[PDB]
Amino acid sequence: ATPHNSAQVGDFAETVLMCGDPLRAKLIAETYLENPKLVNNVRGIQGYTGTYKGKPISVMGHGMGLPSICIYAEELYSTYKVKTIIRVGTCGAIDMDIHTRDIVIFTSAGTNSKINRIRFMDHDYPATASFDVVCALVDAAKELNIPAKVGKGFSTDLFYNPQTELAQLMNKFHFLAVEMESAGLFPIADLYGARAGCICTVSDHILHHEERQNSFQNMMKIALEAAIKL
Amino acid sequence: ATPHNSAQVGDFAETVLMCGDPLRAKLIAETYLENPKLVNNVRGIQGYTGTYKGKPISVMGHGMGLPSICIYAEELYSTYKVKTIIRVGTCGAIDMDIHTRDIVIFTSAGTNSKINRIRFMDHDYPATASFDVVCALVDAAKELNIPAKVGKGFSTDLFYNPQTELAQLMNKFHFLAVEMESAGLFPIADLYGARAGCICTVSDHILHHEERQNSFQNMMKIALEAAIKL
Amino acid sequence: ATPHNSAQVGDFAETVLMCGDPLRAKLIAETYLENPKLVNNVRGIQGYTGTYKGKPISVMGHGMGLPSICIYAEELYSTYKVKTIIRVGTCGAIDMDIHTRDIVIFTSAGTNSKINRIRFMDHDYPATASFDVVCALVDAAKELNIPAKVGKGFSTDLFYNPQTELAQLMNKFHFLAVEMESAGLFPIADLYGARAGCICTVSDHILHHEERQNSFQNMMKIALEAAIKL
Amino acid sequence: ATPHNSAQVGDFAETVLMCGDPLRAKLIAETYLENPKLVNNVRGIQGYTGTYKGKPISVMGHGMGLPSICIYAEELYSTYKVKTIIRVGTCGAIDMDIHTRDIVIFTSAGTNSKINRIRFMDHDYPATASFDVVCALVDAAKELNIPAKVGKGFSTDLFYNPQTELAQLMNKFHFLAVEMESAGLFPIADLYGARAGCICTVSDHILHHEERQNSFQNMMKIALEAAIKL
Amino acid sequence: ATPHNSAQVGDFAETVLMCGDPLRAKLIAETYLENPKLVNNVRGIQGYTGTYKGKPISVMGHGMGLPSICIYAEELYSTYKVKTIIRVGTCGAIDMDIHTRDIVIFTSAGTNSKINRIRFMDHDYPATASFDVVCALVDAAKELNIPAKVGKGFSTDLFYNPQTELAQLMNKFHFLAVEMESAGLFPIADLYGARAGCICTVSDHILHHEERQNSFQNMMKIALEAAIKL
Amino acid sequence: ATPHNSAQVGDFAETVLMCGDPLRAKLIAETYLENPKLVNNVRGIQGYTGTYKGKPISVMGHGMGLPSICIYAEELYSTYKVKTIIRVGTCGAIDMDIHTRDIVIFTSAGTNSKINRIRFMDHDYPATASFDVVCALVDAAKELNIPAKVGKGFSTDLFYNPQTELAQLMNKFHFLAVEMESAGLFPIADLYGARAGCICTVSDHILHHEERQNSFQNMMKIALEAAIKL
Ligand SMILES: O=c1[nH]cnc2c1ncn2[C@H]1C[C@H](O)[C@@H](CO)O1
Ligand SMILES: O=c1[nH]cnc2c1ncn2[C@H]1C[C@H](O)[C@@H](CO)O1
Ligand SMILES: O=c1[nH]cnc2c1ncn2[C@H]1C[C@H](O)[C@@H](CO)O1
Ligand SMILES: O=c1[nH]cnc2c1ncn2[C@H]1C[C@H](O)[C@@H](CO)O1
Ligand SMILES: O=c1[nH]cnc2c1ncn2[C@H]1C[C@H](O)[C@@H](CO)O1
Ligand SMILES: O=c1[nH]cnc2c1ncn2[C@H]1C[C@H](O)[C@@H](CO)O1
Repeated sequence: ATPHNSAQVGDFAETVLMCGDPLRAKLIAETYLENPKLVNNVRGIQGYTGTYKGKPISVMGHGMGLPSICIYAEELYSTYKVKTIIRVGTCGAIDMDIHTRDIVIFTSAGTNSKINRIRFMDHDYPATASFDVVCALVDAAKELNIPAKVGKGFSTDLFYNPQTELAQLMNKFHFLAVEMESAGLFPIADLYGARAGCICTVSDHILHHEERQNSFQNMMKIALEAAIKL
Repeated sequence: ATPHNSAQVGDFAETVLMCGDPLRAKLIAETYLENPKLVNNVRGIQGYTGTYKGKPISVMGHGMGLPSICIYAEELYSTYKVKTIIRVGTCGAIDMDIHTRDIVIFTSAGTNSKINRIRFMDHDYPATASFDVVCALVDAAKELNIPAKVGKGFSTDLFYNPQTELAQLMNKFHFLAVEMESAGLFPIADLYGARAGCICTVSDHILHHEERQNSFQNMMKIALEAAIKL
Repeated sequence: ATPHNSAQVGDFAETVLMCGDPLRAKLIAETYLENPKLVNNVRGIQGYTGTYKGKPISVMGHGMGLPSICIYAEELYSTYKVKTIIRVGTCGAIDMDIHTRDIVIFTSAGTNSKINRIRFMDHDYPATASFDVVCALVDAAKELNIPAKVGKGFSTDLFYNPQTELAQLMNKFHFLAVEMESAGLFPIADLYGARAGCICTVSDHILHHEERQNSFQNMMKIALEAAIKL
Repeated sequence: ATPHNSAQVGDFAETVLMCGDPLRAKLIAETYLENPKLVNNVRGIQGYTGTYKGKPISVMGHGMGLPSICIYAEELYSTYKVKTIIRVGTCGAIDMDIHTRDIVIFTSAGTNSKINRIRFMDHDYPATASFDVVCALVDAAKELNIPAKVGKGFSTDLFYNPQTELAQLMNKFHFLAVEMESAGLFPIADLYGARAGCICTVSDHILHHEERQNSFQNMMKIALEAAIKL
Repeated sequence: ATPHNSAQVGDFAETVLMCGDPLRAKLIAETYLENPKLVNNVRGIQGYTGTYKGKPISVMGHGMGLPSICIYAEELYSTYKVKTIIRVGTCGAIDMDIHTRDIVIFTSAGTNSKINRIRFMDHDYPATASFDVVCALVDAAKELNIPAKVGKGFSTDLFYNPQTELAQLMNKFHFLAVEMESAGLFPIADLYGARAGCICTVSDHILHHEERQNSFQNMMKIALEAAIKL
Repeated sequence: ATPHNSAQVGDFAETVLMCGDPLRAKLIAETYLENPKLVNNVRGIQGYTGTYKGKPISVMGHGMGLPSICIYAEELYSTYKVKTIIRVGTCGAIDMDIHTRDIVIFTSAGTNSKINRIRFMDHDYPATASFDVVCALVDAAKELNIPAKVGKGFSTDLFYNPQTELAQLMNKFHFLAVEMESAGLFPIADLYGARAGCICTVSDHILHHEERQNSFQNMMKIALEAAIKL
């Protein structure tokens, strides 16, 4: 159907969970979904569709970086008529009060990318997560009683950031963590009148040096339960 | 104490409601607060402090524009040790599905201002409202059962915007309304580890031409009740 | 007539003096004008119109910041057919050779705002004061024999500026003082084929720590006399 | 060794061919290399190392987008001491004189990304391919007598570009094709005193609508032969 | 003494008139100066020094463009201790009310160059002509009774401007004419605590199609007389 | 024919060598060309046309800076139907491994100018030298067996650069030298479907302090021989 997806309209559920690592998306499909079927593996992206508690749901990788997730997200909403995309994954803590293994739910994401300025006449677009998804993710966290921090995320274009002062500036403004897709995902969902959200498990801290499965599995429970709520 | 506030530390409540119109802040203090006392009138800003349901609360004008509310907000958090600032006021609808008299709760605010780029090393800062305040405002709206739309706001530097195409671009991305302070307020609260939020009543629509008291009074109920919740 | 002015065309004189502080504009109207009449008090802006030496003249507040004065200035030229706007007020000295209580006449104003780049296809717009107004202000200063410094001003969006190095950079380039409106005012006057100028009394120095009525009253004499000359 | 590579220093050859599609890198390793060994499959990236005409050589995917290839390229030069990286892949024709199935060798790449401005104090960095690699690629093309077009490439952050006029602007300036990594790759090689180049087969034209294996296999011959020359 | 000037400190007068055309500077030195001596001809720049009404004065070419005049102006103030530089020359009318052969005195100059943003922390620097020089030029014009228009100039980096809409935008904001140096000259003078100004004769109109010696000679009279006044 | 060229179509050869210094272009015409004829001296630009080894060739100055060479280059390609322009001249070494008297051939040029962003919708245009000209220049260097360094150049708008850190940043990225025109020249050639290149002799090093005729004459041999090859 598309240059990056061999599946046809209907092969994907209206709700898709996406992580950067394709092997992780496969693991997720084999571990949490019932009767998972590979609906798209163009570029080894591992796109699956199965069911969770009887409801249809798809999991697929989205590569690293805004440009990558932008291709997939726009194709999903536009062609496969997906309604909700929840980015699930890892991130790097910024805030001194955030620690490795913590789970973070993004209210929004800042970025050093130029993409949003391009789509928004060179102004400040607030890459905001859909309030419905933020609420579903937080309620799930409350119902499951899993501690989660809610706040600003930062989607960097530079994993290895030359601007070494940025980290501290972000800590001062209390950005929770850093990943590489949210800022791109959120605006695309707005454009298509759809929904997007993000939840991550801190795999490491960037301002200092600091069982990792429990954290990840807990995050998955939240994302999955929130998917059912939506 | 400051160049724009004659009051002393302690004269302001930890929660302050702010609107652009100083005469409106006076009206609010005389109408909803018990035993309101003028604590600051430098520049006729009408800063009052009284009580709502027994709890301390202050209301004060903040002028129009990011530069203005930036002066007041930073002085409040920094010097008067304020903890929560809720901007209450009017705005201009953008989205075709938003109508005059609707009440809007900002999850965040975009802007054509350069302020945030200055504070954030020329990158994209997501001026996001404090999740606590967004939730308090939404719960209040639910408890009072007052219909309210939650979503992106836009803080413009140009009430009379030369870029006439922007309005439609914003409608496409589904920005709810336009005001002139939120984008400045939110980041300052982050810097001080404090909280900020915004709720507005649409006084007019910018994409087409379309009792106004009820809407305003309803918005006030939400803001006041949410203040108690925080 | 407008969202920020209740007055009707003709209520304002062709020459309007504006300061940020509305209470100051009221003081000015009561102190220097004969038979002052409140023609607009929307948002407590204190818009008055009286006469000076028999000629019609109006005084009105303009709030703090480019966004604010932009609303008022554009409405004045456009709707109320005003011809000349002279910003009168206070500012913060930058140049080491400028001292508190000095009077400064802006030839132009630089800015960290994005407004002019928005109106000028992202290029460098030289926010220049109208030569007629600069001359009238300087002749008035010469005729009254009141020492006044003429030169560059700077309109900041950030009263509390994060970029602490800027102050010294500006001293090196010899910017006289800092305020928050001139850069916005001047271009709007150009667009409407009208005139704008600015004169301020240094209320404090930003690079070091350093009767204030005389300075202010002297500035008023210059502005008033210059208004008659125009 | 790194967050995206499980291999150890020495597992990679000093010359690495990279394409976006991981399944393509696997195909390449199985088709053109002798005794290929999987040295890194973190995130299913398919990193192989075998030999071509007796010389060591590695092939690995790099995902789509500058942010992605930036992570891999910097890790390769920095940690695995790689010396030459040749991006091999597909692209979209821009120039009216370029047709589907044509092979293009980039002299350099333009971009709408902000990455290089971040690394280069907000100025214009000319993402240029290493002259050694351009020459090796062109000589290989001449020796094999395979028609190839040499010129400017463009690395976009937006596969689905909102700025629809850009395509024509690029045709006017004669940009050959569009991909999503070169502009990021080239500067990183400069920083590490290493080499980078790019050769692509046009899989489609973006300005109009227009056996594909021959073109791809021919491109591979050029890249492989050029690798031996370096 | 410098890479672009063979003269030594003292060879130049404290006041230097500069035009783009070196042959014009030679003509000026031979026509208006008494006992002109070639003090610098590096790059055929035609730097002369003679006397006007007994006072020392130098004339020298400055090439076309901000980068060019920036080299010369900075060397003059810095090394040759020059105090005043008056750019004399031609320009292209923008404003519909300005006609070919009109004489224009710049109060300031806007620009599409990036130079000033580089020197001014990426903010808006108002390239303003020294008030002393503007006054001297205008008084000279009044005393000689030669009609001259005073206002904004524009220093373009692109004589052949791709942005064809800019011309009309500038007419709307009432920019008088276009040249290629003023915006660069003015800030350099500020930095050195020196003075700079500009006066030009419109050689053509850019918005429509419309003895040229009289205009030029009149401009020279003004510049020369103003030089004596300074 | 043009505002800067008195010559008529046909007076210029299809290949033109340009240097900043007009006196240098004259020297070149008198030293290396047979029967040189002055075809254009507007602004003392010294435009000559003669023959080298029987083939027509022109030499002309282009002033200093992108704005200057942009005027000349565009007029040459557009009006005088020139096909190839080779900038010949001096530059300042950046890279620690480059020494005074070295000859450098630009593959491309970076810049702090805004010109290319203006012509390229505010994106990153890679000012790249025409591959044909780079090859001709390098082959000539090889055939003449004259050591020459090939790589990135940098065209600055500020000979006296305020950003003192830039020099080191450029050394880190291995920019060879600095001049003031290449970045402007290359894109113009692309637009006209013509060719441009650059070769310079390092006249000094900017990072430290370090017969100059031999170097210059050698560079000329390369440029001249390369002209014949094209
Ligand atoms: O610390 C991090 N910085 C940037 N990205 C991170 C970090 N931790 C996890 N990620 C995510 C972003 C990409 O999807 C990938 C980069 O390793 O994994
Ligand atoms: O439509 C609007 N555009 C911009 N600002 C608006 C609009 N409606 C209300 N406001 C707010 C922003 C300022 O505080 C003031 C401008 O009239 O009132
Ligand atoms: O020092 C100053 N910085 C910025 N603005 C100033 C300063 N002094 C006076 N002002 C003016 C600008 C605004 O109108 C208001 C800010 O206090 O008063
Ligand atoms: O036409 C294209 N536009 C952008 N990227 C392209 C095009 N054709 C191939 N590519 C490359 C860039 C990415 O690596 C991926 C996008 O499909 O494949
Ligand atoms: O119309 C014009 N546009 C740009 N520059 C102009 C114009 N008229 C005169 N000039 C000046 C600027 C340069 O010094 C040179 C360009 O021809 O002469
Ligand atoms: O070191 C240099 N910096 C900038 N430009 C240079 C340098 N060396 C030579 N040039 C060239 C650029 C201009 O054409 C002129 C400046 O002196 O000569």
